Amino acid sequence: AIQKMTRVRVVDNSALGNSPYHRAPRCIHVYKKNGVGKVGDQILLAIKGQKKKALIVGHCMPGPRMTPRFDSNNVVLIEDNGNPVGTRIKTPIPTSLRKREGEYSKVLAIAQNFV
Amino acid sequence: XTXPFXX
Amino acid sequence: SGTWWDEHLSEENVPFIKQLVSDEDKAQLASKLCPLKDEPWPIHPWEPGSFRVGLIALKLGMMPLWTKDGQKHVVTLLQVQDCHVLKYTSKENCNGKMATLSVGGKTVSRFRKATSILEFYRELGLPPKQTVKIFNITDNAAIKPGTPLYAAHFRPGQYVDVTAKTIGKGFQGVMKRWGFKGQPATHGQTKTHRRPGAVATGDIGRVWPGTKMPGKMGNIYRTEYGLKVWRINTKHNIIYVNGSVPGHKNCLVKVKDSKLPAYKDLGKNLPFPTYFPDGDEEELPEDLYDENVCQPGAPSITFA
Amino acid sequence: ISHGRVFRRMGLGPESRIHLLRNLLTGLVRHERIEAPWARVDEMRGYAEKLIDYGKLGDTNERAMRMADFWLTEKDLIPKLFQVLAPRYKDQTGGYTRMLQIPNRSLDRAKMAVIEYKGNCLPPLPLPRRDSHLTLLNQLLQGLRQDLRQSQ
Amino acid sequence: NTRHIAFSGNKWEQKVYSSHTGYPGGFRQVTAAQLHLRDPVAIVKLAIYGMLPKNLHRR
Amino acid sequence: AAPKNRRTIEVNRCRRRNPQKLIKVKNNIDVCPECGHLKQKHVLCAYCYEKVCKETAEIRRQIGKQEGGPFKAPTIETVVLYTGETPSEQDQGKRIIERDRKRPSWFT
Amino acid sequence: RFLSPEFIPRRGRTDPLKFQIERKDMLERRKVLHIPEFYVGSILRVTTADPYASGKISQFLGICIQRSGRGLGATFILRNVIEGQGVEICFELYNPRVQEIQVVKLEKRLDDSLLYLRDALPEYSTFDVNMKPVVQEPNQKVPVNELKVKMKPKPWSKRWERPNFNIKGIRFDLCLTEQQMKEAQKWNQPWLEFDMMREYDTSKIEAAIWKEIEASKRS
RNA sequence: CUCGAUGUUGGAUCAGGACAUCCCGAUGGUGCAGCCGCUAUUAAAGGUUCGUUUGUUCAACGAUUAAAGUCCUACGUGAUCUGAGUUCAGACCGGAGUAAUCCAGGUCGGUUUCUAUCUACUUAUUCCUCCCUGUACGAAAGGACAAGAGAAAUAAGGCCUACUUCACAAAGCGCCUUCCCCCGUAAAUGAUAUCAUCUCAACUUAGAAUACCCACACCCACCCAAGAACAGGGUU
Ligand SMILES: CCN(CC)CCS(=O)(=O)[C@@H]1CCN2C(=O)c3coc(n3)CC(=O)C[C@H](O)/C=C(C)/C=C/CNC(=O)/C=C/[C@@H](C)[C@@H](C(C)C)OC(=O)[C@@H]12
Ligand SMILES: [Mg+2]
Ligand SMILES: [Mg+2]
Ligand SMILES: [Mg+2]
Ligand SMILES: [Mg+2]
Ligand SMILES: [Mg+2]
Ligand SMILES: [Mg+2]
Ligand SMILES: [Mg+2]
Ligand SMILES: [Mg+2]
Ligand SMILES: [Mg+2]
Ligand SMILES: [Mg+2]
Ligand SMILES: [Mg+2]
Ligand SMILES: [Mg+2]
Ligand SMILES: [Mg+2]
Ligand SMILES: [Mg+2]
Ligand SMILES: [Mg+2]
Ligand SMILES: [Mg+2]
Ligand SMILES: [Mg+2]
Ligand SMILES: [Mg+2]
Ligand SMILES: [Mg+2]
Ligand SMILES: [Mg+2]
Ligand SMILES: [Mg+2]
Ligand SMILES: [Mg+2]
Ligand SMILES: [Zn+2]
Repeated sequence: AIQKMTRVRVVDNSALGNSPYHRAPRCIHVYKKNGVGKVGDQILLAIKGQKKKALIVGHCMPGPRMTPRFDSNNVVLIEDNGNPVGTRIKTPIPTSLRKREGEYSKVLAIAQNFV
Repeated sequence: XTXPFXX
Repeated sequence: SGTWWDEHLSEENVPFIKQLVSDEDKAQLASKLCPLKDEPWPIHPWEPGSFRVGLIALKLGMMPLWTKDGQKHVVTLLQVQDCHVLKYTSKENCNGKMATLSVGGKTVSRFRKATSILEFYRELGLPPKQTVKIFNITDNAAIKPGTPLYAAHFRPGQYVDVTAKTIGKGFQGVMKRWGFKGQPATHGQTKTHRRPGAVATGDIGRVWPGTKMPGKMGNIYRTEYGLKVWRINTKHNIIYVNGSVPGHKNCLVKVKDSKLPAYKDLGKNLPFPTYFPDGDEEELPEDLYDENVCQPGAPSITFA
Repeated sequence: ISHGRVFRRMGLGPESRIHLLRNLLTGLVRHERIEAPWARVDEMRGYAEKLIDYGKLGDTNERAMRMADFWLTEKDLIPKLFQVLAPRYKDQTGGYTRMLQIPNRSLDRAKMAVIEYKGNCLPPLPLPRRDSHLTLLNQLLQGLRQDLRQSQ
Repeated sequence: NTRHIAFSGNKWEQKVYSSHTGYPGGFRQVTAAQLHLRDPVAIVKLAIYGMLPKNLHRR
Repeated sequence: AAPKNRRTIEVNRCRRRNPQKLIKVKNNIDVCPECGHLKQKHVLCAYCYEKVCKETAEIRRQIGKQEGGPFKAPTIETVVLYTGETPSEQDQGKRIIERDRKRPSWFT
Repeated sequence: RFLSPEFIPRRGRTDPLKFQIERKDMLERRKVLHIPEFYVGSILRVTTADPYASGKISQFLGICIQRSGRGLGATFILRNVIEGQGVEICFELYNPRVQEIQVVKLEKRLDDSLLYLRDALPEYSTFDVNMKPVVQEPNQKVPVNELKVKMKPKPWSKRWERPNFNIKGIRFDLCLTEQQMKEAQKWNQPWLEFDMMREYDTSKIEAAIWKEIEASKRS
């Protein structure tokens, strides 16, 4: 799944996110004891010569059976303590993110679609 | 003669 | 010289022998089905600290199971074909910490055995058995030989421990055996890709006993502890056990009550001897589940 | 390591092994007898049984025709097959070929075996005939057998 | 009555019987007290095994 | 790699004489009632197999010279006939071949 | 008649008692759940009871790519591209948290497995959720849409052009060159299909399965 | 000692050991209110990250973690590996020198042998989330420790019902199980020394087992989820 040195596409609508740049977003760290990153796990992402925390929406590996798989990876920006940068995410996201809504309440609120 | 043995 | 039976008889006589021995052993089993009509030993109730003789079963395969919360648990099916007791021993006769019983497993040909064990099985009254495993037990749980052990010896909501022989891989490399990192592939590695590399130091001048290196792996009696039962089916004498267990399919496995500190005292609600279906006021259902298992035929779950 | 592998490695590849046993089968089908190393005929026995099973379908089945065309290289034995061997075993469902171990090869000292379609023309083999019913033990066996029949 | 034997001094605490199983970390020492509690015969057994000569007749 | 001491004759003798290196004496032989020679249990009598093979080879020579070349395999059963025998009503339609000898004790 | 691809067991050896038990269990469940007949390439709509969702119910429509596994663990894959992004689900058709299945459309593709739709154009898998069930006559043959599919450029994941897959929906006449197809036919292994000891005859066990299904149904 | 040859640095694999403890454990003191910290005693069971340039060990830097410990093992380990430095034969530059040639000056490149004879050998922890709790403590600010519940990572041992690499089976990226403490101190009564004094005074307290294996000439031959051979299980 998501780990160090993985080209990710930011999905939310943010200037910092969708600003074109000669290098694509790349995961350089995951905040877990192991290097893999599953849904609902904070990671660290390099954009435009700086680095910010992020939260990965969905990975293209097969996790649990009926949990969704995405043909392309996804991730959304977020501040240190859970303040999302993007305003909304028109793309679908897993329902397994609102399980931890106690921490990602605003990220779940700014979403539209769910699968 | 070559560093080695025996390059 | 040494020979076998099939050679010194005729083709018209071979099926006769086959059907005769089959009838004989099946009649023995039918006769020993009911121990209460025989002379049973004194029965005692459960006490704290006491134990129960386990049994041995035959692994068929694996299956999924769902809870009421919808979460999954994989489960092994252990079958019990005959599983009769073979003998009893006294504490001061076996010179051990605790008394011991012996339980048999799979019924097999009476021809491919030794004369001593054949005589033992005859004087006991039953056919031969594949494995004859030993169970430590207090004296209060003394069970008579010639008694069948059915799947009702265990119940759901129960924790259990299972012992069996592992898969035989033969002589394998240090990597697959112990899980060493090995050596890289490219960058000039000359004939050193899966090697163990170093073994010991230079001053030691020797290799320590118990050092890891290639050898036979598997085909040893390994045990798993703390498993849990989800379902019992009686007519087939099969039991569920969570997770997985050692051994290949159709292998004989030993099963016993779990010995863990948390899973040791719960022995009052269960039969302290085995389950005797005869003599009971009622006959149990075909299958029986744990209360937190969605039963097939029930409606699909719908939270709130 | 292998557990449950039914095939065995024979030549320098899968193509090579199926070609080898194809030649063995093409030589066996016409002589309805052939001696060869034990393992080769062991694995080819099933191939031959399946081959006559698909030849039972007849000359009309394009599938079976293509299969026989592949398996037989002489192209003169598949009509022989459909017209002789399938009619020969039209009644039987199994036990089409007998396989018997024989002494080793002269110089190589390899274990060999002869395989032979049942109901051939050429002379039979010296098969192992089971001991006679007139023997002492067989007679005692028949004695208690008739005793049990009389009882029941 | 090897169980009811007595040392001179604090030997039960000061004396140590040491042995190496053969494996790394298999070096283990036990005081005479522990060794008596686990096996009352082993103390006198080892004492005699030491007094005796080191030939094959010792066994 | 290289040795360091010449291995002694007594240790070499123990090695090459241990029972693992010795030959197995096998109690798996008996006489064939037909020929009277000795044979392994599961193996056929070499003498009988040899004579059968000789007969098969000679009748193969005969059928080959009869067919007269390759790619002449017929699509019918075939039957052998020895001197002093007539074809049967059963095998009239089957191919027949002639042979200059008499029916042995074992072949039908 | 028609049999499901999960009642039949796998080539592996084991006691048929296992198969019998899992079969009677899935049939005791079939008495409740309908699992409307379908194939690969059919469009299915599924409703499931999820503990966290609006109303705790989840709807999903998608094309069936494959049906895998045997026994109770048997699953089917669904795929759908929405908002330009392609999602896939692996549904267990015996889980109790699935509420019901529905066949919006029933079709069969030339390719038994349709995992190449990942590299195919998104418009082939672009199916809307609001489309209603195409009602099919109660007793008719299965419609087989004989078509071919265009694909993304070569930078693929699975290398579909090889002959081991034995697939035909793709259009490699356009998607690649004569030279590349001639180079791909290198791996052609005719002895696979010409061999006769590897296949698995099913008539016996499928007949037994028909028997047991009829028995448990009428019982 | 070794020049009738004891093969280097760093790195890879494997790690063994000491404790002068980096983390986790238990205690005393504090210029310790609490969370934070400093020091000292005991504790070596267990663990001790990934990358950027550099040959690099070190060092600097980025992100982390409970931690990113010191050292010995022929500066452990080249009959297991690599050869990037150092570096024979070639060459350029700066300098020395008439020149040949040289510079612990740099710079590009530059073959790493062995069929094993003998000894030896070859089956449980930790972080995090929730109540404790905005509690005690603390002017406020700040802010727990215990007990309990849950979910995870690591290490070990196993498994194929999902999934995946695959397909009569083997494997992981997938699934299941994993239970004991540690001794330094703080306390009672009380004598030498009649108070007192935790006791190298007698005394009272906080203080491993269990589990696994277990019988035997039928045994030519065949099969095997057993296996290099031998061996082992089955042949009803
Ligand atoms: C920077 C040095 N590098 C690059 C040039 C050379 C690597 S080296 O150290 O291994 C080489 C061989 C041994 N040397 C010692 O200084 C040494 C120290 O202790 C010893 N030798 C004793 C032994 O090692 C015992 C062994 O039996 C000796 C062997 C196998 C020697 C074989 C022949 N090697 C030579 O003649 C080497 C001559 C030159 C190359 C020198 C100088 C450059 C320093 O290098 C060494 O001898 C070097
Ligand atoms: Mg920059
Ligand atoms: Mg590797
Ligand atoms: Mg080389
Ligand atoms: Mg190589
Ligand atoms: Mg070969
Ligand atoms: Mg790929
Ligand atoms: Mg010398
Ligand atoms: Mg030397
Ligand atoms: Mg210390
Ligand atoms: Mg500390
Ligand atoms: Mg060194
Ligand atoms: Mg070093
Ligand atoms: Mg060395
Ligand atoms: Mg080195
Ligand atoms: Mg180099
Ligand atoms: Mg260099
Ligand atoms: Mg210099
Ligand atoms: Mg080398
Ligand atoms: Mg070697
Ligand atoms: Mg892993
Ligand atoms: Mg006093
Ligand atoms: Mg006092
Ligand atoms: Zn003979």
